Amino acid sequence: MKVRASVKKLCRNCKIVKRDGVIRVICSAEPKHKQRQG
Amino acid sequence: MKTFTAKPETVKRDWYVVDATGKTLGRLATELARRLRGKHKAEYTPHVDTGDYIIVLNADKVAVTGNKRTDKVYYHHTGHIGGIKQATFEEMIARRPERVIEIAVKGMLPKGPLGRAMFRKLKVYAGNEHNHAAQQPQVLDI
Amino acid sequence: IFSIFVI
Amino acid sequence: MIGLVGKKVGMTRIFTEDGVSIPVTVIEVEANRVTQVKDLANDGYRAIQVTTGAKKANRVTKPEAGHFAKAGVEAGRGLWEFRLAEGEEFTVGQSISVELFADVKKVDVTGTSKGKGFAGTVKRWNFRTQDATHGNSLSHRVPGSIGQNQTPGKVFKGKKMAGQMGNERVTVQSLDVVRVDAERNLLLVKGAVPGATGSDLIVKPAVKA
Amino acid sequence: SRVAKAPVVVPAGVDVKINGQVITIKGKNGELTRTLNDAVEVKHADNTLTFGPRDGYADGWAQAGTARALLNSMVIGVTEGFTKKLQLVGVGYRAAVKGNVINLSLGFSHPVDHQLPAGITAECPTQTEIVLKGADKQVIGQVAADLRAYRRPEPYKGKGVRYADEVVRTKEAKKK
RNA sequence: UGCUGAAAGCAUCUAAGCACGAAACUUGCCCCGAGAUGAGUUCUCCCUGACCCUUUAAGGGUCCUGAAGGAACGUUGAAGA
RNA sequence: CGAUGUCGGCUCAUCACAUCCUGGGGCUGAAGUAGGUCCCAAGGGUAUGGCUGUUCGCCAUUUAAAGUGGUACGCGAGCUG
RNA sequence: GUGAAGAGGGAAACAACCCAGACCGCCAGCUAAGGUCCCAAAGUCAUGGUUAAGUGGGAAACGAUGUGGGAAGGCCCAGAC
Ligand SMILES: CC[C@H]1OC(=O)[C@H](C)[C@@H](O[C@H]2C[C@@](C)(OC)[C@@H](O)[C@H](C)O2)[C@H](C)[C@@H](O[C@@H]2O[C@H](C)C[C@H](N(C)C)[C@H]2O)[C@](C)(O)C[C@@H](C)C(=O)[C@H](C)[C@@H](O)[C@]1(C)O
Repeated sequence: MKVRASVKKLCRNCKIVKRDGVIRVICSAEPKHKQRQG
Repeated sequence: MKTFTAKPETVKRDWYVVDATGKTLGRLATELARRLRGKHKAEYTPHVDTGDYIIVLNADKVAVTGNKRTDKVYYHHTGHIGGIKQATFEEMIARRPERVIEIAVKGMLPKGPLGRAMFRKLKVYAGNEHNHAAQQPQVLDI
Repeated sequence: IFSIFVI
Repeated sequence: MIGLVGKKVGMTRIFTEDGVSIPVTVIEVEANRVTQVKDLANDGYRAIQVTTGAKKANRVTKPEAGHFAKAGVEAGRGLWEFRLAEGEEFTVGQSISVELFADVKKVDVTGTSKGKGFAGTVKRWNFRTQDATHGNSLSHRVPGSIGQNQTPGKVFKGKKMAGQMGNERVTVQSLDVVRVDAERNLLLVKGAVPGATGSDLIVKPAVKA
Repeated sequence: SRVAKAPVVVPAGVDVKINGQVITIKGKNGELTRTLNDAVEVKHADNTLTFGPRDGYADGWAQAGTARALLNSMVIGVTEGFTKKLQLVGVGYRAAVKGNVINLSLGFSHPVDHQLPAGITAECPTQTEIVLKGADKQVIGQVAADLRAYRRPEPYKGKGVRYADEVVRTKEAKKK
């Protein structure tokens, strides 16, 4: 998954989630859009 | 005329029992340390142990606040090669729980020789009863 | 010286 | 399980039908007689305490003797404990023979290493030896640098240095058991165990696979 | 809220047995089961259950909402019972079931033999299908999850342990 | 990476709750180790005489006694400066 | 500045992690073999030679790998000079 | 302005910052800065709020349904999201 400092939705299906202390991005269509360190 | 001075040869002392259980570690320590140093009497004598013997039960059941329980550090060094060991709060309570309180007040008793001596008056038992019936320890809150 | 060192 | 106390008589081969030399240390294992049993009641733990040899009466002290007195005496060389684990033994000089290892395939063995007394680095720690030549000035087997500079400004603890070597515990582990021989008190384990000929040995079934 | 605030029927035949914070519920099939709650206030009476915040927990409601939801699946659990349904895909992919252990052949150099936990039982319509019924929703999910894990469906020929309501990727390879 | 799951009728590994998870961590293996002054435990052995003084107390001393054991000495060791 | 021996080698090291190998992962323009990249990981391991004072670098040939740095560019009351 | 040529209290330790200008004695009292749970003198003080991060007790562009407050607006039982 991509790590980055700025994370943001990519597809219309990307979703954004705050798990543990960390901000994330989950895409149900496109694995490339997973993101952490947000 | 010089103001009074406690004298080791004739200090009172007396014993007590305290229940760690729900009590929050440290807010507990405070009073232990205070009572351990004698700061609730004619303490009036920095250079003399005037505190009370006081024993603590259920140290394992001691309480903490915050995410402290899994995040408090507790470090020490073996004096060796590169031997910086550590152990988390829960880890401490797991193996020799009595430690948590012990070090927690040890840090709040003074400095050096006397200080070390004050610490000897505190008996910290993991469990519930204690083999000190003979001292006839009187319970106290806080 | 020388001076030996050288320099 | 438990193990026993023996004496290194030591080292000889035994040849096999299909022509192979099996080097074996020969451990003499006279019967071990339990001098004491220990229990969670008389605090602590579950262990047995054996003795094995034989000792001169005039050498056995009052206490040692009185201790042997409880249970079948005949004071032996010394005493040794083995921790227990759901096996049980009554003290009346139960006597445990080499019988114990008939079915054992493993065995660990512990001696007291031969005494080298000194060594210094090179022998003690396999330190490299400086140029024997090439201008070296009085620094051929010396240890060379032993620290950094100002910033540690000290030598760290456990630095490898010259000093006492050997004449200490050391055990070996694994060691196939080649032969078990009661009414001969022999035990041939395959090859090489620590300590010198004659010295005392403790063998236990191996803790590792 | 909403889910918390909605009620929940207790269909005829079910037990329910609150005791402080410990609900327990028996029905037709199913080993009853028993949850714990915390900043929730569970309220019986009626042919229903109702959940609401307890004074002084800012976490309330969100807690009640879960609580309601959990209890619910217990009712539905111990009554109708819960689903499952996995299917193998890939040459040489067998499944057996001896008693309460699935015997899978998933192209490894050894068997696997996954032992079912407690309140869950398994069947094999074909060598390439596994349906496992059970009451405890949390666990039934887990076991299928475990079963899928032995060979998560790879995206080139879909081979491996599937759900059935799954979606499964599939990408065009691209030699080379 | 998951299961279950609300806050947010949905979705969601998480906020409650549960499962996986690495040569790192705590152990398991080997060695040291009660100066661990927080100086621990267990077994065994040994000593069962008289008498005086003062400011009379963990007081000082006289005669008898000299244990278990230890040490010294000697012959010494695959132990050792 | 009434003196803080300065390059490389040798011997001995010791920490950091921005990880060379080994371990665990996500993504892959991941079929497989095998790569790429990011995340986690510092437990252990981490080349002999030719040339040159070299460090380095080039070259030969290995290896799972031949890691980057701090330590008075570690290491003259240890050696080499 | 201070140190230099100024001690004292505060700033953990810290000429140069903060408070303050030591003629001598005092086991009196009131304050300044700075503080008042323990080391450690003095509030585990009162009332009303905020933060859940050990934030408080190191750092930016930038990222984000963390969370408190305010003004205004859109759609809604002719059924809104
Ligand atoms: C045999 C007997 C002599 O020793 C040698 O000659 C060694 C071999 C010299 O090194 C020789 C060899 C060598 C390499 O120094 C190591 C060379 O550089 C110098 C100049 O002379 C020394 C040490 C020199 O010191 C060095 O002098 C440098 C100026 C500075 C250095 N310091 C910063 C640490 C300092 O130690 C120096 C001056 O002779 C020391 C002074 C006090 C003396 O005159 C004393 C009496 C010496 O003659 C002597 C001890 O009797």
